[PDB]
Amino acid sequence: ATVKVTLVKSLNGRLANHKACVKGLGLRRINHTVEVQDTPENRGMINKAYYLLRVEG
Amino acid sequence: TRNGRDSESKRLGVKLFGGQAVKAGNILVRQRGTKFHAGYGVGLGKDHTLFAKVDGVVKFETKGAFGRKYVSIVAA
Amino acid sequence: DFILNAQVRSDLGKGASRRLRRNAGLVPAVVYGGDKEPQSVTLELREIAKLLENEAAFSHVIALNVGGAKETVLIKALQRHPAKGFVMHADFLRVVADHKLTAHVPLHFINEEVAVGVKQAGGEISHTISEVEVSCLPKDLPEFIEVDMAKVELGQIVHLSDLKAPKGVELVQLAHGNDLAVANIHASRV
Amino acid sequence: MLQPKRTKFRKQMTGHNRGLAHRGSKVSFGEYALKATSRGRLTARQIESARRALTRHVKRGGKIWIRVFPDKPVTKKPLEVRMGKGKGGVEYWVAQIQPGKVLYEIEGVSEELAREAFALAAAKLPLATSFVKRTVM
RNA sequence: ACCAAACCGAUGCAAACUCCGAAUACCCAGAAGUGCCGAGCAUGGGAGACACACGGCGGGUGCUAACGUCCGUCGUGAAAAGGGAAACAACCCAGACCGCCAGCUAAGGUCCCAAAGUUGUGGUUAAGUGGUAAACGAUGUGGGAAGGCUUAGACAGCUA
RNA sequence: CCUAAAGAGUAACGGAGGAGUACGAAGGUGCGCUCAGACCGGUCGGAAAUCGGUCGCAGAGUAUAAAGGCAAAAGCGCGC
RNA sequence: CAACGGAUAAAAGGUACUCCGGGGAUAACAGGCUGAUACCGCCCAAGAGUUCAUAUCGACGGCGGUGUUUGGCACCUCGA
RNA sequence: GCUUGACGAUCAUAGAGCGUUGGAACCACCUGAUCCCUUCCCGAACUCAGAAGUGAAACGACGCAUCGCCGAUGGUAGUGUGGGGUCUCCCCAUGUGAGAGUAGGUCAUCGUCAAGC
Ligand SMILES: [Mg+2]
Ligand SMILES: [Mg+2]
Ligand SMILES: [Mg+2]
Ligand SMILES: [Mg+2]
Ligand SMILES: [Mg+2]
Ligand SMILES: [Mg+2]
Ligand SMILES: [Mg+2]
Ligand SMILES: [Mg+2]
Ligand SMILES: [Mg+2]
Ligand SMILES: [Mg+2]
Ligand SMILES: [Mg+2]
Ligand SMILES: [Mg+2]
Ligand SMILES: [Mg+2]
Ligand SMILES: [Mg+2]
Ligand SMILES: [Mg+2]
Ligand SMILES: [Mg+2]
Ligand SMILES: [Mg+2]
Ligand SMILES: [Mg+2]
Ligand SMILES: [Mg+2]
Ligand SMILES: [Mg+2]
Ligand SMILES: [Mg+2]
Ligand SMILES: [Mg+2]
Ligand SMILES: [Mg+2]
Ligand SMILES: [Mg+2]
Ligand SMILES: [Mg+2]
Ligand SMILES: [Mg+2]
Ligand SMILES: [Mg+2]
Ligand SMILES: [Mg+2]
Ligand SMILES: [Mg+2]
Ligand SMILES: [Mg+2]
Ligand SMILES: [Mg+2]
Ligand SMILES: [Mg+2]
Ligand SMILES: [Mg+2]
Ligand SMILES: [Mg+2]
Ligand SMILES: [Mg+2]
Ligand SMILES: [Mg+2]
Ligand SMILES: [Mg+2]
Ligand SMILES: [Mg+2]
Ligand SMILES: [Mg+2]
Ligand SMILES: [Mg+2]
Ligand SMILES: [Mg+2]
Ligand SMILES: [Mg+2]
Ligand SMILES: [Mg+2]
Ligand SMILES: [Mg+2]
Ligand SMILES: [Mg+2]
Ligand SMILES: [Mg+2]
Ligand SMILES: [Mg+2]
Ligand SMILES: [Mg+2]
Ligand SMILES: [Mg+2]
Ligand SMILES: [Mg+2]
Ligand SMILES: [Mg+2]
Ligand SMILES: [Mg+2]
Ligand SMILES: [Mg+2]
Ligand SMILES: [Mg+2]
Ligand SMILES: [Mg+2]
Ligand SMILES: [Mg+2]
Ligand SMILES: [Mg+2]
Ligand SMILES: [Mg+2]
Ligand SMILES: [Mg+2]
Ligand SMILES: [Mg+2]
Ligand SMILES: [Mg+2]
Ligand SMILES: [Mg+2]
Ligand SMILES: [Mg+2]
Ligand SMILES: [Mg+2]
Ligand SMILES: [Mg+2]
Ligand SMILES: [Mg+2]
Ligand SMILES: [Mg+2]
Repeated sequence: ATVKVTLVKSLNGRLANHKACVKGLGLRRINHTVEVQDTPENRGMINKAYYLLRVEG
Repeated sequence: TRNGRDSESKRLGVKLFGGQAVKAGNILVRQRGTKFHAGYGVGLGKDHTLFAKVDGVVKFETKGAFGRKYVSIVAA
Repeated sequence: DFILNAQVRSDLGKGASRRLRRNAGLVPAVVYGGDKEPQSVTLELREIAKLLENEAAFSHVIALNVGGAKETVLIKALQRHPAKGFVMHADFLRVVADHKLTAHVPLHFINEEVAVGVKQAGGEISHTISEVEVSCLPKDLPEFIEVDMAKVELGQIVHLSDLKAPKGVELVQLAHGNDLAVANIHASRV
Repeated sequence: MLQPKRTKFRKQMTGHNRGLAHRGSKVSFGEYALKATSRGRLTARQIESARRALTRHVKRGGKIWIRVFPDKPVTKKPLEVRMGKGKGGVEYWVAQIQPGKVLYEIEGVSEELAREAFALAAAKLPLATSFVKRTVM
């Protein structure tokens, strides 16, 4: 019902779309973690920026 | 070289897409010839411009014989 | 002997099929026909290629053992890598006792050295097509249509209507009002 | 030297040469063929020079097909000429070649005699080639 | 006896061909959350700038030459230090408020220069290949699936 | 028109063509009709004029380049 | 007023006798990148060599090396 | 519930071709050009007045896949994002996914009204 998402790579040089996807979950800096609800709209921003984030589930 | 000429671009094409809200008098499609034909609530200009005579929603249906494409306005 | 072994294929798509050829050395395949739904199978590459150097590979009926079940099919189409030539995909057509099926049957030219147009007038043979499309019940499907060119004068044309088919076999193209030439005799090139 | 009798337009863009040859990759007419394995393009002086070497070896019966037609004009800008000031004049014609395309075919000869004949033609062409027979499918 | 419109079947090519036809991009509507407490728009005060560079992708031009030239779209430099690529604006990692003789990692690495495995298991190479290259040539060597002859005597030698 | 990357826009002393007009009817409206081409027969024309018949569906036409259109024909004729 | 957002109603040339303000934003020399061209190798072998492709040459085609000629570009230098 | 006629929905899975078939009513052909109207000539077409004939043609219905038209499954090409290579081109992970061809399908399916059966 709730997922743990952690940013593990830099946001420098990413596409403006992907910067907006990580910023839409609440992540700000590297090794930051946030507990977001498991909604289809949030799940779709994780998958758009999968290569930057670690999902603990 | 005996080639360097061209003409300014006319900005033709679909202006309002399907499902959009129209007001009367709005311009829908700019054309050369009739690539889209006028359906219900749609009039044709003297340069084959499709505009709106009523208010509603763009439809964009193909129907009838000859397999034409029609732009119409339906109730929102 | 015309036997093939295949296992049921569950993972489909481009990524899964490219893995079968690269890692496992297998080949994707289809089993449609009859009155049944199509079934996806996979089979070894070194076994399908071993069956394909028989002359009557596509003109003979095969007993495809899928898992533990068995059934009677015929090679309908075959995909090959354009450059390397190995087989990439094959689809089988099921065989039903009461149902017409079409096939590609090779042509055997016989007693060419006995041809009149060669010894007497010094002509040359030129096969134009080495296969035909037939349509017959599976009980009387021929391995090869034998074309005889012993009594062929120089400059003579051999059409589809000039050859003989076994009992209950149709030439398809002839039935559609188009009897295209099979072979000819012509003067030497220079 | 093959070239179209007439063309709609005099010149062409350089373009690109991608993909494989899923069309024109079978032995359609003859019984043995010379296939292409690498990509490139043949310049209609190589196609002629490889045809002369092939028919001269057999020189007794047989029939030979050419399956490639050079129909793409290419240009060259003359020497000691700056950049610009138009597009250069047409110099020669080429055929785009993709891996798997069949180049020449032959029949009416022995299976072995075909191999020495295609090896003489393959040495005049700027790409890797392969020898294939005809299959039912 | 050469040539043959036209038709039939097979068979290729097209930026200025199309019976077809995506992925993306784009326009609209409705929804949860995040936004540094804002993002959007409007009206006013003050500007600077209108010589761009390279790298990836899609192209024209050139020779699918140039650290060449001209467009579209991203990233970096310009205006960006730190670590790596020996040195090396534009490549990879990562964005410096200040101090610490504290710890964990990224790219890249762990024999000595020079911080860290002369770490463990199974193979390959003999070329200092690694540590610059093409058509083509060769009993270099490892692995694999099949063939042709063969105790009616096979292959090399040797005698007629 | 292409380049131009399936919304618009997009450069080069890049690849190809046109314009600097015409029409008082070649405009409006009501009514009516379908082309090019092939073949067969027919007085001189004869491969090709005018005529009759069959097939055809747009391969014709559009004042003028090319692109996009054209059966309620936007094509052709007549009255006002 | 076509130089087509049209400086005026009204307008061509020389300078090796020349002068000033600037530019390596832009040429000539030399350097750099490239290597079409040039030079040097190699592959296939129709043929010449009385017969014999490779003693010696080698058509039609193909693959490279070097920076060496004619070029292409305009990166350094016009407070030499 | 069936036949005929008129108007529509939908634009080939609905079309073309072949064969059979209907006239009691409807329809068409049909008779005639006095009258209304007509032909760049002509009752061919348009129009009018009709009732001897015929379903010949046209039209409707019912049959056949021969041509046409639809058309899977599977595979292939291409492709957004991230990463590689021997980098004029391709490969890997993930998402997406044709065109052509094959098995096969199709001789349509509906609504309102008026006359009959
Ligand atoms: Mg920035
Ligand atoms: Mg980056
Ligand atoms: Mg131009
Ligand atoms: Mg032009
Ligand atoms: Mg433009
Ligand atoms: Mg109007
Ligand atoms: Mg993939
Ligand atoms: Mg180009
Ligand atoms: Mg193609
Ligand atoms: Mg195109
Ligand atoms: Mg065109
Ligand atoms: Mg704040
Ligand atoms: Mg302001
Ligand atoms: Mg300026
Ligand atoms: Mg500028
Ligand atoms: Mg720029
Ligand atoms: Mg510039
Ligand atoms: Mg630049
Ligand atoms: Mg380019
Ligand atoms: Mg580019
Ligand atoms: Mg190019
Ligand atoms: Mg530059
Ligand atoms: Mg470049
Ligand atoms: Mg760029
Ligand atoms: Mg600056
Ligand atoms: Mg830096
Ligand atoms: Mg540094
Ligand atoms: Mg270095
Ligand atoms: Mg350093
Ligand atoms: Mg550590
Ligand atoms: Mg590491
Ligand atoms: Mg140490
Ligand atoms: Mg060790
Ligand atoms: Mg070394
Ligand atoms: Mg070395
Ligand atoms: Mg676009
Ligand atoms: Mg556009
Ligand atoms: Mg611009
Ligand atoms: Mg002009
Ligand atoms: Mg007109
Ligand atoms: Mg006539
Ligand atoms: Mg009409
Ligand atoms: Mg001026
Ligand atoms: Mg101006
Ligand atoms: Mg202007
Ligand atoms: Mg003066
Ligand atoms: Mg001077
Ligand atoms: Mg002077
Ligand atoms: Mg001065
Ligand atoms: Mg000065
Ligand atoms: Mg400079
Ligand atoms: Mg300038
Ligand atoms: Mg000097
Ligand atoms: Mg210089
Ligand atoms: Mg210097
Ligand atoms: Mg000689
Ligand atoms: Mg070099
Ligand atoms: Mg030098
Ligand atoms: Mg030089
Ligand atoms: Mg420059
Ligand atoms: Mg100077
Ligand atoms: Mg100085
Ligand atoms: Mg000095
Ligand atoms: Mg009448
Ligand atoms: Mg599919
Ligand atoms: Mg798909
Ligand atoms: Mg399909």
